[PDB]
Amino acid sequence: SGMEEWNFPVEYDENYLPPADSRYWFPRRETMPAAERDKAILGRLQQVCQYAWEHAPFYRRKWEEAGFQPSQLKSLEDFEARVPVVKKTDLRESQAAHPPFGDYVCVPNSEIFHVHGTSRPTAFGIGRADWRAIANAHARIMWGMGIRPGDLVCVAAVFSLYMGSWGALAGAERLRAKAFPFGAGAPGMSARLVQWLDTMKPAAFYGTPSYAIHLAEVAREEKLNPRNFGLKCLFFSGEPGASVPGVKDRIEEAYGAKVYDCGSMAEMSPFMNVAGTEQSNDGMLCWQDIIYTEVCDPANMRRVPYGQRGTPVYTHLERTSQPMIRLLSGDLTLWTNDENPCGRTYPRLPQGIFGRIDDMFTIRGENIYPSEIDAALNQMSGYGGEHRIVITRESAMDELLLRVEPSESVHAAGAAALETFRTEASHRVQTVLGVRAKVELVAPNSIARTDFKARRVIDDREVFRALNQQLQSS
Amino acid sequence: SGMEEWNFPVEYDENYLPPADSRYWFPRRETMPAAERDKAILGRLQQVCQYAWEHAPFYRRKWEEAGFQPSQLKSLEDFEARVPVVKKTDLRESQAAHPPFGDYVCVPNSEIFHVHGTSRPTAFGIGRADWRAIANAHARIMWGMGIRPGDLVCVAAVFSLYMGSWGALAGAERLRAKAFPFGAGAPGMSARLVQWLDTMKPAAFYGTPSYAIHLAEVAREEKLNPRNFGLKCLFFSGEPGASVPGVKDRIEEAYGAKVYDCGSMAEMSPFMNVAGTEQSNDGMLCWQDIIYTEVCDPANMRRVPYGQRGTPVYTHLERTSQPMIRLLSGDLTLWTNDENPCGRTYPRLPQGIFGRIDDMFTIRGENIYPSEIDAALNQMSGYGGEHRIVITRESAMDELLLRVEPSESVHAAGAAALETFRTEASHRVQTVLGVRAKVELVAPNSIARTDFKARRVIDDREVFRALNQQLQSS
Ligand SMILES: C[C@H](CO)C(=O)OP(=O)(O)OC[C@H]1O[C@@H](n2cnc3c(N)ncnc32)[C@H](O)[C@@H]1O
Ligand SMILES: C[C@H](CO)C(=O)OP(=O)(O)OC[C@H]1O[C@@H](n2cnc3c(N)ncnc32)[C@H](O)[C@@H]1O
Repeated sequence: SGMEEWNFPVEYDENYLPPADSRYWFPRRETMPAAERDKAILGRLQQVCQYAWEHAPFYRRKWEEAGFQPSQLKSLEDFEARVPVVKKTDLRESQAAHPPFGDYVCVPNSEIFHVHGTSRPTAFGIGRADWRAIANAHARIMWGMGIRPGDLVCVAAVFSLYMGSWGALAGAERLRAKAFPFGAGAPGMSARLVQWLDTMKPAAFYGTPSYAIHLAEVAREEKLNPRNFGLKCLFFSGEPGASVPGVKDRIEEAYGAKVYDCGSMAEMSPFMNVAGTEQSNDGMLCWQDIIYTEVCDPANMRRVPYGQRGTPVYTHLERTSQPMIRLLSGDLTLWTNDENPCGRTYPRLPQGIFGRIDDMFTIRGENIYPSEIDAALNQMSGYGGEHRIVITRESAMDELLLRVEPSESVHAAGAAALETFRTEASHRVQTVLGVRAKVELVAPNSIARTDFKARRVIDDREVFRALNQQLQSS
Repeated sequence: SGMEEWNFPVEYDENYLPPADSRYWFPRRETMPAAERDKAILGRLQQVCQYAWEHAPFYRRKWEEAGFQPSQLKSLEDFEARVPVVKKTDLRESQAAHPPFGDYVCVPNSEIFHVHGTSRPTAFGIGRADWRAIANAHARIMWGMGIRPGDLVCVAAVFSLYMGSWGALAGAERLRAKAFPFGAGAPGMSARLVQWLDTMKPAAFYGTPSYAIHLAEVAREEKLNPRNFGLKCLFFSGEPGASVPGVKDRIEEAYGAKVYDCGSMAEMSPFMNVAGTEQSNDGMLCWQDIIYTEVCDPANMRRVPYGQRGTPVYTHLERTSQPMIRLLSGDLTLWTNDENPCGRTYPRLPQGIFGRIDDMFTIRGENIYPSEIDAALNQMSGYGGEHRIVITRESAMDELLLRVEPSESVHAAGAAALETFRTEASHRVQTVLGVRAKVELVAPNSIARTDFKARRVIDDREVFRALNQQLQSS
């Protein structure tokens, strides 16, 4: 194959740095013919399934129930058809029956290096060897974004149970960058961060796309210009935004830098297994030799053709602790397999990930993802940076209820200017979605901003009714 | 000497674990005759000063101004008398004139691994080799506290600029413990943590003594018992408390576990260079072969005899990046050199560190440290867990003004029970300090608790005057 450090269990050279003039961390693995890589992925898939059969009673039980044993894996077609998908709910029941890490932990208790989790929540018991496999995978993908040794990398997401921050830090450390783990979550942190960014001038920033927006507003309140933070790029995970039309454009303009999308799931660390590159900068590439991504039809858990939408199903190829085999994300995306500008021979998610299928709501037979609303509003000059979607899942909705902020300049322009914006926002959303949208304007900067994941949907029946009645009155 | 891995620059075996039956991580370095260790410390002090002279223009300039060159270091007496102390203000001016890390960074920019700091603030540019020297030093000292490989260690302090959390995590990682970096700082974190502690049952907890108190109150609100978190110990740094009479007793009782004191300064990472051990569990030992501690008279920066009070002055023996040579802490302590129950041949701070000399205030010619008030109040059954000291530095104070919380049970007992507590608190503080104390009772749980460092002194002239006038009225 010629694939660099290709073995299971994996064991990377910690002293390797690619040549300064190379675009790729691993030229072979990253640019080899996709058919040659798929044969090796298949080979690895067999090694992993044999490993899980031996060390995980969770997989042994689940696979026996679905009529599967690792020997029946003779092709990628066998994998999608015979191997049952793992659900997040299955991980919970396993952890409840086999505490604290479940019957899929595999490694002995003595090998566990870090404890993290979700916030029923699940605990991540990550082995020392996997932490190294995560750090190496992430340094490689960060190198792909043009991040280099000696670059100051600001990691600005909460350092707690959440894998995002730890994952970007482990990659910064392995890349021999100057890791700056400022973190997030505490009051007063954002006002302090903009001063640190102004002084330190980092080459790269990590966090959520929502935090990058809130931070530019904080920089402005603090009379600092975020274009003067010396940023070459910002790379995000945790929610949609980095591949959202007007959202990506707003962040790139605010910072005078490039935005990269990355991130699958915390259970799927190394989660940068889906990530854009410096040249293939729109959307994300599926780094197949790190984690095997399948975009599947939710009705049968089989791959959809390229050019079609489905749900990502993920498999670890380089993990011995809590390995995930066909973990169902429950998210929606579109994948293609056209030539990539960076020359990496990987499938692509050209529009990133639209959102979680469960987050979608229906209004008059029309299916709507919150990211579609965020996209339409961010492409408007008068939009103030925040909104809330007010829905009900208890009864059918005839119209979409939006609470939207106008900009401070639209507000300063007076009552007619505010009304013009409100009617224009209503029309634009109606044109994009093909559904009636009622817009209530709220005062600039009244809606809560976040340094984590934005929760713009208010699914409360009482709140929905109160707003519809209030909008019907005015 | 026989001192384990004794070289400069230091380079520890990452695979070494002491035998399961050993009390000491490094038996020689930890238990050798103090006179034999002091000759080696002197030798190392020369290596460090030669290193700083060569690589730091900050030290070259400072030492030339004080009439010192490394060749004049012929004894420990020469070190205290000839070497000028470094002040935190000197570090600031150096960072302003030579941004971002100052003219004491020493290592090339390319060697910087992590960026942290204070919150003018100073930036810490820590090299890869020093991060390893910190992790090894901390695993060694944590082993001394009885913490072992495979033990679940909850690191519950903010992961941001602050060195405390990162330092305890690096030690947990190197000790091959199950590092659980939950962190702190965000709203809702404490309510979630008590559930994680109840489920996971960790062997050890790290944070501030103030956070441990607040967390037991949160565990109780959440109808959980903190004695059932399976804790064998809690180890703290960042402020006094872990060697404070009634404070140490309250935490040990609340959790049914042992409390260990550790911590010098963030500039002095590995900051566990002052730490108690499982057997010498009261106060802290000065781990002299990691960092050279001198308890000095502030009037001349020369060592005080054992049995006397002074200010800790610290020197790195195993750091190449931002090495601190005779950094003045500005804190107050007492040191002794009697036999230790663990058998470690190190000097001791039997009462830990009293506080920062600048935090001290005077009332009618009597010098008072806030930790003395905290000690007197915590030794009272009716005390509710929080208080504020209200002072003025602009004018002379005749009496001490205290805002004290009674317990919920003292409050439920009625007006006479509240009055009895208020007068008893006033008397007790008067007896301990030998000064008049005015006590104003505030409602239970009204005073802000913290997951960081407690700021109990309100030094505002308007607030002081408003309280004295209000107390004079009632
Ligand atoms: C640690 C990991 C990466 O931060 C993480 O966020 O895991 P978590 O369990 O907290 O959330 C995973 C979900 O978050 C969403 N997400 C995550 N990154 C994206 C994205 N780049 N585009 C769009 N949606 C995304 C998506 O719905 C994922 O299934
Ligand atoms: C990272 C490091 C250790 O957490 C730290 O706290 O550094 P920082 O600059 O934030 O504060 C240092 C000061 O905090 C105090 N402190 C610190 N640990 C103690 C203690 N165990 N007993 C009493 N007072 C202490 C003392 O005044 C120190 O000079």
